[PDB]
Amino acid sequence: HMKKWGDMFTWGVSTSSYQIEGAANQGGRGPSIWDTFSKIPGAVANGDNGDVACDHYHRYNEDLDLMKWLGVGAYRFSIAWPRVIPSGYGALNKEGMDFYDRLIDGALERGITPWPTLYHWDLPQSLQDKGGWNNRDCAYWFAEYSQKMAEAFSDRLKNWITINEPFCSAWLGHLYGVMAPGIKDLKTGINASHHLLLGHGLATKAIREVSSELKVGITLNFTPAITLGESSEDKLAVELADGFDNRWFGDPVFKAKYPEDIVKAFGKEVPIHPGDMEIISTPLDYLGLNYYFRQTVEYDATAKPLPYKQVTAPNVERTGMGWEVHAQSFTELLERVSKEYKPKEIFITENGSAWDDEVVDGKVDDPNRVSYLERHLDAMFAAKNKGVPISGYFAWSLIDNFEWAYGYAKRFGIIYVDYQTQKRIPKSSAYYYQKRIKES
Amino acid sequence: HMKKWGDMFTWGVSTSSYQIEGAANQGGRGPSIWDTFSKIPGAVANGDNGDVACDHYHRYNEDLDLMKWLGVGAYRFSIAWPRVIPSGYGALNKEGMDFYDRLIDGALERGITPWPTLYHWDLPQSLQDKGGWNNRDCAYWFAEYSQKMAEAFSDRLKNWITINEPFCSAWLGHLYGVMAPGIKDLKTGINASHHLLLGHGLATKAIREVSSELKVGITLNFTPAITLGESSEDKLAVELADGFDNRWFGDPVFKAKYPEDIVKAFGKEVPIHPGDMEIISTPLDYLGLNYYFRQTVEYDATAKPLPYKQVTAPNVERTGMGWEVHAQSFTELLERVSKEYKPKEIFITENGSAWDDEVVDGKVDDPNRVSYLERHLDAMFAAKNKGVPISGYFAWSLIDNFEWAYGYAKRFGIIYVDYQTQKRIPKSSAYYYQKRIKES
Amino acid sequence: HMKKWGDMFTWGVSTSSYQIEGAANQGGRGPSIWDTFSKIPGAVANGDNGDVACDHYHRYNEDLDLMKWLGVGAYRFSIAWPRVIPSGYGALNKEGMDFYDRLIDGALERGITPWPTLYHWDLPQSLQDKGGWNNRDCAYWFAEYSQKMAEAFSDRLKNWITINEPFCSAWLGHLYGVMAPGIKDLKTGINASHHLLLGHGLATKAIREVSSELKVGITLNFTPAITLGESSEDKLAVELADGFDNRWFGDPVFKAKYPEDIVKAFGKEVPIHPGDMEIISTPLDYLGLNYYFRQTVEYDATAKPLPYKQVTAPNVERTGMGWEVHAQSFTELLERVSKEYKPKEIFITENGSAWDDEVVDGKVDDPNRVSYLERHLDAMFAAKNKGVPISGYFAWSLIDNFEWAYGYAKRFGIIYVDYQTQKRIPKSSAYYYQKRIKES
Ligand SMILES: OC[C@H]1NC[C@H](O)[C@@H](O)[C@@H]1O
Ligand SMILES: OC[C@H]1NC[C@H](O)[C@@H](O)[C@@H]1O
Ligand SMILES: OC[C@H]1NC[C@H](O)[C@@H](O)[C@@H]1O
Repeated sequence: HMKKWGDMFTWGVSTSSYQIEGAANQGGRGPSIWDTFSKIPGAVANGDNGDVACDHYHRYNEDLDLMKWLGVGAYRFSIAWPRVIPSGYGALNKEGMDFYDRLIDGALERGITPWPTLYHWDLPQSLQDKGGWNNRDCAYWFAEYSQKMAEAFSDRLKNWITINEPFCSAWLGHLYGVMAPGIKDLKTGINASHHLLLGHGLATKAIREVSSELKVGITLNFTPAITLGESSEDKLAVELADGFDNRWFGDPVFKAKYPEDIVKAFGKEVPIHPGDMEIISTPLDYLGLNYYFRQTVEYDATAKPLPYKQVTAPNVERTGMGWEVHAQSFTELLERVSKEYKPKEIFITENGSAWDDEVVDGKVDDPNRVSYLERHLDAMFAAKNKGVPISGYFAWSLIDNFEWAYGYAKRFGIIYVDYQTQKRIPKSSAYYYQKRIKES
Repeated sequence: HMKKWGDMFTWGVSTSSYQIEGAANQGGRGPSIWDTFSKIPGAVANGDNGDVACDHYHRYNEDLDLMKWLGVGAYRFSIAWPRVIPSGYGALNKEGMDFYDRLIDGALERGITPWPTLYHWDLPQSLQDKGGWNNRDCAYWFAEYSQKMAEAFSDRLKNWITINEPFCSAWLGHLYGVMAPGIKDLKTGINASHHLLLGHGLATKAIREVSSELKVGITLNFTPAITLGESSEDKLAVELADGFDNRWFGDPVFKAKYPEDIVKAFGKEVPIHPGDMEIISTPLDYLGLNYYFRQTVEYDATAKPLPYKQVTAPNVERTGMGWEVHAQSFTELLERVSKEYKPKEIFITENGSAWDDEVVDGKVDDPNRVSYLERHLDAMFAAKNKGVPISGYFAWSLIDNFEWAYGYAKRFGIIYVDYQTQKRIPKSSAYYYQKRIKES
Repeated sequence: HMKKWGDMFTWGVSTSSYQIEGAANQGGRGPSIWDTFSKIPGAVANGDNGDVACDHYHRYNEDLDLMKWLGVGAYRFSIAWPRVIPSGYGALNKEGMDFYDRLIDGALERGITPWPTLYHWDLPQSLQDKGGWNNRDCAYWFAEYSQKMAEAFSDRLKNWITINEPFCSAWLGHLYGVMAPGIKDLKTGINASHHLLLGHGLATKAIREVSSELKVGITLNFTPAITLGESSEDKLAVELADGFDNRWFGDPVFKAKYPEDIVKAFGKEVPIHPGDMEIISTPLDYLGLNYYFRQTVEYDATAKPLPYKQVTAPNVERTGMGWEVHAQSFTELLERVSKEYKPKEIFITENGSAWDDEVVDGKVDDPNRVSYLERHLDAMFAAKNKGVPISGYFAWSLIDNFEWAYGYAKRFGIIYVDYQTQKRIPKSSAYYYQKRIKES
């Protein structure tokens, strides 16, 4: 499983539209559910929103220059659906499409392959007003949007990702209400999860109809579950958390079914129509895998919707998010996914870490982020050397940005953003990543 | 046979002088046999000629910049003998030599290693008027020209190629008359083949006399032969086609003899003088291998000079040239050459494909050329992983150019040339090649 | 030993402060022992000195541009102790610190990792006036200087080297008197060797106290010894020369003891205080290995301090220094060092060769330097493929420079320096090294 001649590996960085673009009410853009959600008192730390963010809508040439300087071969970005179709379905916003044309063409001029993500959580509010992902029609609206983007951009862009982290859009957005649109209802979360996955499948078929050379995948985040206890009920807690976070989304895509143990525990029906599971399980060219941390759980008969709770394990390394740092879990997750779901290949579409950064003498020295990055790259390559088909790695993120309900206080960039001036300052982790790209 | 530490691989692009330079009657250049041949009604499609071509004589800085942008480490180009010695033998044209000085120095400033080919078919007409390659003296004229080029440029240029594709210069130029100088006579083709190969050997010795650190090879195109029939006579047809196309030129270089079955079938004498076969078979640092397609043949008792004919096999993928696409033959050819001729190392000095390209919105999306390139690189690395010493790959061609008797209608570039404006437009295949160079 | 996914390799070039900087009495710099030594007639060939050298203090941006052009990932340089602390201990010289800040920041802007060496022989004369390395306090002065440099620069610089080639500073500087400070006394050489090594250990501990992520090593030159004789006394000569050159410095660092056979043969006491050997042998992240040549010796009962003499072996290839070229010794040395001393990893911090160069038509063609470089890189990778953990290679040197007692007459650069104009001219070896960096 050692390197052989001709083998390739792609190095990238990742962002998303609402987190960096700004220009939220400029260039014809319509509001997203995160514009609305960010206006709710208490929804986002410090009352932050994405109105300006990193002003990447105006500063994209600088950010593209930083990518070329890093030496990445690829740039994972998302298209803001409400920027290009403000009404969700209907007329294209030519000014919005022109922005992505300039972004794409600028990347290609610099030798960077853009990897578009079609849905990274910024659903048009116009479609939320019709029920959003609770409405089955939203899967079809998404597929039509996806087709239009492929028709516009696939002459240049050959590697597509449909949706990003349906776990967050479905469960965090519709069951726990801590992400847009902020709904708290199990049935709604179930419906949303099915329509996100159906949208993925319909969009995949729509993209392939544009051209047979195009590649398509989905990005799923996986959160491996462990328990500190030995009781059978604590082992059940691990099984339930794994089903809720991981198998609920992986099983439809790769096995054409929902995990029966979770379906039974929910006691609700997934709104599956004829043809849905064939569409959701349509073959993919790759899995986009997001990994950051493992969760520690224990049984809790009182917890809902499933009888387990999170545990904060003692004496473990944690990031500024409070997330456990455990790179060995990354290796084991990659091996598990390859055996369980057998994706043709895997791209790490996100991995990274957030820490308290300080600017000293105009510079940012972030050794904790360097250490996380080094150890997780090592863990990834450990899996690749065992035969897991990992074809590339995208660092989350190129720049500090709007970290959803945490706002701007949580910095994931390898490049620092001073939001007072929009100055970009490469951190120590940027120089480390630059070296790794060149010298591997 | 996997990668080991220290192993190297060279990525390049290839062109030739008459096909790109233009400035055919500028800078003191004298006419070549292709200037003459292109003036004959019916000799070249659409009446095309190389008077202007890609105007690389003036635009070489842009083309070198495109090479740096692609990331190639090497540039295979040819020196126009009639630009540097218009009378074929005698005085150097200082203006022509200064052009190659500027080209070479510009490549080196950009980190690109130029690989000069001394003869890529543009014999000075002054020498054709004395018999060209039919005249034994032409081997010596070529060797003197080669010595002068090494004396001028080998302070910088360490890797030389003498001649390119003697199959074309000898048989297509002097037996079939479809390439310059347009002669149609078997004995003349035999004489030309021997004097091309003798010129190669004399030039190799002359270059090594300039400096012992210099490396020298020859570029041969090989066209593997198959048959769809099972008869013994169709198997004989394969042997005859292989002998005519491949062994006629490979056997003198690597085995110091002409293939006896073809000599006997011709019924003519090769004009071999004392010392010739030792000179032709002088040890080489590498073979430059050109590969594009395999030929399908069958026996034909009426055919001349040998009793076989070409067959257009049914239901196979073909390029815009009508050439079969069969990358597995590339792997098998590389393995066979390594066993049969055992060159110290192999450089793919040409491989590529031509398709009808369309400019849409100022861009050129050429998925069929991308696919050919991907599959032939895969096939080449398959041979390298079996132990074949392939040390580099040069894509034919950087830019669309004058495709000999096909004229400009046949486009081999990974960069499109709009001949009305001389604009260069990178095709999808350019972005693919750029990625492969970086990420392998 | 199987190249695997994730393995890295660092390509660099090396210089040192006194050899390139110039500006010896500018920018607040205080004199070093080499400023003083170079003023003594007969100490340096042609009366050369480092007053101007390559004027890199003023031309560093040009030199950094040349490094970026070569494509190196790393730049090994030394900090001039008397430029940053002119009195050796005490006040920092802000102008000197600012120079290294600009150098470091310029390298990082270009994607180059600076590798600082803290002591490359330019001891402040103010400290020599107090006994220099003969004075135990010099080990502590060095450690305090090292701590201040890490405090200033380790926000950016993570890989440190303490001292370079104590063989030269101790034996050539204090026993043979052919390098600064020009002393000729065995006991002084022994004292100096101990305080250099103690300084290394104290500085390593001081650097690690600044930040636990910092890496530290030492650079040792090793000169493998052979004999042409078969007698038992000539085999003893090999053991003595190996002990004098190599084990005297390697054994303290990696085995916490001085080689007992050499201690006995000297018959002198090393000024070891309790605790010193634990300090000297403090664990290192890597060994910086310098290799240029092997020595041939024979027994000589009359020789001092040890009964052997150098032999000039007949009929071997030699550089312009008179040094034997024998790349196989490099492979065997790397294997031996890894087996006997087991450094966690090895960086080749210096290897290279000097030849008489000639400028012809504004260019420098140096095939003998190319050949040495090619063969020693091959020999290094042979050791890596046997499992030796060689993580990078730094060519000595980026530019021609002041070759100590040989002056400017001995040119080690892959880039030529015309000292009349300070023009930099890349040699053939620069283009070769550029290719190796890209294509390996
Ligand atoms: O939480 C960090 C990172 N993980 C997942 C999301 O895709 C991304 O937008 C977010 O910023
Ligand atoms: O036919 C394509 C290509 N192959 C052979 C020749 O070397 C080159 O000049 C030509 O353009
Ligand atoms: O002698 C060549 C080279 N060897 C070792 C020294 O570190 C360096 O300064 C010197 O120039």
